[PDB]
Amino acid sequence: DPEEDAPVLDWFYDHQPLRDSRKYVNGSTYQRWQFTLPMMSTLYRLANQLLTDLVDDNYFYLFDLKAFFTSKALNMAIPGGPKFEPLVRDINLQDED
Amino acid sequence: SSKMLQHIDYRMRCILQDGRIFIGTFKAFDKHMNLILCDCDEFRKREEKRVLGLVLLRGENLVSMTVEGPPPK
Amino acid sequence: TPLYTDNTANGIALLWAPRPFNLRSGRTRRALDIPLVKNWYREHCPAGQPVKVRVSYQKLLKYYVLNALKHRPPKAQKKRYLFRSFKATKFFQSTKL
Amino acid sequence: KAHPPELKKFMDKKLSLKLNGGRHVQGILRGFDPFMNLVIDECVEMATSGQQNNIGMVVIRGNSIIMLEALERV
Amino acid sequence: MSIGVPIKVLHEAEGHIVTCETNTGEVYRGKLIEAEDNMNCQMSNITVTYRDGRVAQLEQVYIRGSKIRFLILPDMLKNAPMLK
Amino acid sequence: MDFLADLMDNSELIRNVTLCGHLHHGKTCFVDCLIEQTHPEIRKRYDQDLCYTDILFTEQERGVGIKSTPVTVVLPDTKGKSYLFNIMDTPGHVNFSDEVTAGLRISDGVVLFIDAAEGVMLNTERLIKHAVQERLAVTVCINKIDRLILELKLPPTDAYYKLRHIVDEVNGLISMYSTDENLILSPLLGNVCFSSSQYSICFTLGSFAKIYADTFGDINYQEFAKRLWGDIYFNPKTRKFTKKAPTSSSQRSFVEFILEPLYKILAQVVGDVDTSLPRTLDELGIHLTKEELKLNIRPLLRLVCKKFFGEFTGFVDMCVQHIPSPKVGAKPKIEHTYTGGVDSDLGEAMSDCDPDGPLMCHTTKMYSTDDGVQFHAFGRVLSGTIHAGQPVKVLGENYTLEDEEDSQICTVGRLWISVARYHIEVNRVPAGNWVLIEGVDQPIVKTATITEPRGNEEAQIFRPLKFNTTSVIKIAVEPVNPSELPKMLDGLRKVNKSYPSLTTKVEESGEHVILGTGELYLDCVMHDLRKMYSEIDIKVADPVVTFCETVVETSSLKCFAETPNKKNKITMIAEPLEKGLAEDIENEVVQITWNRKKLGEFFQTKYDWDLLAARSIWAFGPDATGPNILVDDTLPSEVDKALLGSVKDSIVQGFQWGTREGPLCDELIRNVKFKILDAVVAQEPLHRGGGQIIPTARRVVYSAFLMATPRLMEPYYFVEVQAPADCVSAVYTVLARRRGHVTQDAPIPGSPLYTIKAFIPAIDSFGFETDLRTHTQGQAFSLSVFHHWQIVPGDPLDKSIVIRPLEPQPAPHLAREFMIKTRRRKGLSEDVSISK
RNA sequence: ACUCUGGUUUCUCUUCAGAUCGCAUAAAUCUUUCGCCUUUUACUAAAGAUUUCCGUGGAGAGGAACAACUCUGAGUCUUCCAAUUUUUUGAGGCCUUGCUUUGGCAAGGCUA
Repeated sequence: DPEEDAPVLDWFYDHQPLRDSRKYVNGSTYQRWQFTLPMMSTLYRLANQLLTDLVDDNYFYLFDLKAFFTSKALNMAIPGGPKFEPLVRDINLQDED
Repeated sequence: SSKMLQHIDYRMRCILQDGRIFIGTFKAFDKHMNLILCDCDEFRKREEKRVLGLVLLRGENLVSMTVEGPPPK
Repeated sequence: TPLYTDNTANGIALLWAPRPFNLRSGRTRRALDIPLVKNWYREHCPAGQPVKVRVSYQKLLKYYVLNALKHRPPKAQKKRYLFRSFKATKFFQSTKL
Repeated sequence: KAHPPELKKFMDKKLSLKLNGGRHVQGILRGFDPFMNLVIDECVEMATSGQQNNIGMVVIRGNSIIMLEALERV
Repeated sequence: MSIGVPIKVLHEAEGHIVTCETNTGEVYRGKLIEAEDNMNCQMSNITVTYRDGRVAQLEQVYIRGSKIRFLILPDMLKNAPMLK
Repeated sequence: MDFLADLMDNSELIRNVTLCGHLHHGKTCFVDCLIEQTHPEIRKRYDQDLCYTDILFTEQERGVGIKSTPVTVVLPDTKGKSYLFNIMDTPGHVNFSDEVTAGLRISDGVVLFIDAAEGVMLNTERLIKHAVQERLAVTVCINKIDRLILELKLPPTDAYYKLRHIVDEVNGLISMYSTDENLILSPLLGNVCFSSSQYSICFTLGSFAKIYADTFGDINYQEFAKRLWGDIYFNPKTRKFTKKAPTSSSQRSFVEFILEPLYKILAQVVGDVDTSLPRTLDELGIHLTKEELKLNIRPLLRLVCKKFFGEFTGFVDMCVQHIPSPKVGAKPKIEHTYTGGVDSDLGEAMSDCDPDGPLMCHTTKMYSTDDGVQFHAFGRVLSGTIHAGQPVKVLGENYTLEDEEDSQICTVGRLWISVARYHIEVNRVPAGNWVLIEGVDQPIVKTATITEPRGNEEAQIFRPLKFNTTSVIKIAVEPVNPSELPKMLDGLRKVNKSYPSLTTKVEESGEHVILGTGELYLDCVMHDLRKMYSEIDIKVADPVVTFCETVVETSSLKCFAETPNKKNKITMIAEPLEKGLAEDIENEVVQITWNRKKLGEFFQTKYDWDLLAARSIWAFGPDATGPNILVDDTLPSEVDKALLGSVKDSIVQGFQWGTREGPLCDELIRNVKFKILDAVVAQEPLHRGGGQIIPTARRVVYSAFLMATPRLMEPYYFVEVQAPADCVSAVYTVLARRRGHVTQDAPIPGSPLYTIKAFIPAIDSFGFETDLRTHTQGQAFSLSVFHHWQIVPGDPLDKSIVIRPLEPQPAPHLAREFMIKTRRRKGLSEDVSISK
């Protein structure tokens, strides 16, 4: 869109979008990019499709790395979570008297 | 006004408007020449060493400062 | 100063945005190192979906958790570079094709 | 930049002023300026002769004021 | 650039027991309640040595700072942050 | 550095204040900002919070505050005087309310952190109520102001509306608990302070007016602030402050001069860094380097706000002006806390907070070092100075002026002042401070009063730490290897010291039960037990709540018991107590320390009781504040009064013991009125001894209670959930599954989130937080606090019911199950024996 | 409002890598349990130990770029205060004693 994507339309589809633009990228090595808020907002608006519109991590209450590590350690699994082999067998110790 | 920033922590002698002497470690000053002197001993006239402590001398009553000793360690 | 320019709302939106899209500047990562669907399977599986897609979700989560848990710090290295001693040797030539 | 002297603690209080030439005065404070000139109700003069001289509302230049003592409890 | 270091030490001396000498030779030792940019010192629980040697007890005192010759502050304020 | 120690000499330049608030209301972040302001070398990372003042592994990993942490720090005032502040960083979670109280007892003032977007919520209401109980000075800080700008984008007029609504609600809540009207809160009064602890914003009306003054000059910031809130408007034609708007579309003074600059300074940093930020930065005098402008939005915003608002002098002058110093604020502390009172000579000595007076410290905190084998006491010095390497006499919770057994002589080694993680060692500590004490861990158990030996032998103790909530959750704890049982036992002692409200009790069967307030509380307790104290494997039983025992009908016939001497015969009857009266005794509305006239007047007037019956009241239930009453009813025409008074005391201990351990559920008889209808006292003193009467009193109390149809009271938790609108219907179903009835569903003003308050049985409240959080995908969060005991459905004395194992029985069966299994957990008999 | 401040890019090399080297993620070897089991070679899946590989940061060294002044900052950098509160004055003159280092000092009373 010529109006919404004003800053990025010039360099959106280049091989390395802003390689020789010394303002945004340090040089030809193409590292340490510095951007501006308008172009970042434009990029976010364009990339709304690939990004989950989640504001905080409270969605991953029991569905994050810590919970999955706990499930693997406890030989059990969250319904949505993955199933692992037991961390330690404890076949005889699994069912105590 | 570096002419008395040259004199900070030097043990200075301050002759006052009544004639009293303030021998104290020159810690601070301002635009009104109010001095902060620490461990200040008053010398009056025979001479004596009435210890005071941290004297905030108002600038109105200060006549003349002069160094007594080098700054301590 | 006016209360809010046309960039104020965009910046406020950029505040609560995913990790790539909430940085004014940043470093450059290889295209290999950019999982575009990592956050896709890190969420709960949508309802009304078949069994196969769900098992795919748990399997992706299992592989991700195994990668994260068995991560080790990179070993100290003397930085010997490939493709850099080749051009030093009198056997390789550089071009652009 | 002349800030007023911080004297609402001492408003409507019985204070004994000391004035410049060894002088003394007593009365109720009624206000001030940034220059600490004080207006006084029920002013009793209290000279060093020893007999106490009431006036009433007086104004005292702040240059001449050495000290305030709030005789009343603030 | 505006306010000096000794008035900062005077503000740091509030609550402490300072002993202020005035222009008429009267020495006022007691708890400095408040102090301003000008050296107007509201102090309290004041032991007063006059020029003759008499000591009075004046429980609430406001000294005009013009008449202050000097104040002797506590040496605790030798470690105060504005004296560094 | 030495000035930090020297400032403790002056008892007025110290402020003992506790930072309390709801869960995650920026208290820890505020303390981190203060530390960064005072410590140049301490800086938070750009994305991760500083997490300072939180030293426990659980504190960092869970993210919820666990242990209240002491922070001693010197801060300059608005005028420029360096005051000394001691801060209790307290957990905001309701389950750790006890951890607040231990820091609340030794705190002169309270700083109540309230989130701007969230609202008051539950723990804030409980905190202000409880702080009103100790009559502490109250200040309010609406933290996270940025959430009204960067999250909700509310217009500044609506932002002022929200802030005023929150302030008015807090003031009304305080007026509903505190009779003294002096506790009104307003930013112009210096009570309310505004802050955003993430971006290091901390200003009151006075602080912002002083910023204006330093910007321009010759401005009276105090009088300017006194006109910077409310329906006041500003006229630039006359530069004059009026009570009416000079124009039609004018804005209020608070919006015009305070909210508006903040809104613009945030907007120019969040939206226009590269376009308009340099202009407004040079306008306000803030000079940021080229590198500093290259940071992300959040670190840059924090940096610019740090440069602009400068020091946190608003908080400092708030505490100075509204929170009394220990020297002046000791008198109410002694009046409410000390058992002997201010009337005694010791009371007068400790009210003055004299550094040269008799030594007296009040320790209410215990801290575990790395080893965990030697605890460190932490408490307030209320009189005298404690010295390192000095003999002291530590008293106990049960110590009285008679019983000297509870004391112990201990040598105090090196002692320090705890500044969060790092503590500065000091040779001595004057009065009014907060001090860590070493070498007194062994005799100190929870609350402790420390005094000097060989002097002040007429020294009592302070009142025991009273907690807002009643810990009802109970979990049995056993060792995996009984050969390692002593170690776990040792660990138990440690946790009993560490957690103020933790109650470790060994039952008859040998089960070591632990009493906790909630799920997270016990989770952290057992994590500490396994990983830090015992260092051995442990086993947990399935969680269960305690139960109380009550009656619902008058005893059918008067039940009698006799001494083994067969000469003392006591006959009693059983009745329930009136509504609210049990709550009145619970809340210390009426006390046994009242003279008979006052208590009789209360009973006869408010509750329509007979005057003679009101004068006939003997004692209260399990404790002095027990919710059960023991009332004499022997007619003077048949029973002598003076002779009965000899065994009245023994009958009192017997009744108290009977109420402590109920016949049905083995504990906690609640809301029962007992009347002694007949007394036959043996004429000789040796035939009416306590060892003879007290068991007889227990037996007669049991018979009277069991004859009347008993009931089991299960604790009902009051759970409020803050959730988006779409999740309210789901929360309704989740609460309906666990036999909970919904009371209120109020949308939070100034926010799109509802708050649903409901009552859920505590026995059915396990996993409710996790269920609700996972069922609504983290949108609905819940906190649980004990509300009130309620009659459980079912009849505990209907033996025709059969209890199916491993099955959730219906309501009419529940009571029977709830007692029978409970008996099995105590090792007791299968059924209650009416004869015994 | 000034003199000196001296660039950044890029190609290499040499060491150190603490930190998510890496907001990404492999393989092999070895050792334990394993699942298959029938011989190697592939393997099943968890733990543990190394290793190689695709990468990374910093430091130092050597080039080119290529210009170049400057950026920037050390600072004096420069364009106004006599009316109570400090720095544009209540200042100066007389009397008694203790000692006079016979110059006079100290205290008090004064007078203006």
